[PDB]
Amino acid sequence: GVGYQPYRVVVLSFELLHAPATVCGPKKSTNLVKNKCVNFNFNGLTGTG
Amino acid sequence: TPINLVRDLPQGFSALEPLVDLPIGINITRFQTLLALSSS
Ligand SMILES: *[C@@H]1O[C@H](CO)[C@@H](O)[C@H](O)[C@H]1NC(C)=O
Repeated sequence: GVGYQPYRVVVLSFELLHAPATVCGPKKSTNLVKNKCVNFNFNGLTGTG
Repeated sequence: TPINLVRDLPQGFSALEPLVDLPIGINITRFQTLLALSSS
């Protein structure tokens, strides 16, 4: 019955201050436009032009 | 950088491009090289 069946448990334990950050969530991307004043963001290089 | 003289370091200018980039994070104070190469 419920509460007695086997259960698969996985712990997502993470630590900090051991190495430079190297695990990051997915980063989305949008389409590329030209000849229009837009706000761009190339690898964190933000700017308008 | 190809050269023309097998003798000591030559005279010329050539910049080095980046090759490898790693986030190791580790603690370094000493480095050693590796060589792949009886006594008579
Ligand atoms: C070695 O770099 C480490 C961190 O990994 C730091 O704790 C330590 O200060 C460095 N070693 C010494 C003897 O200072």
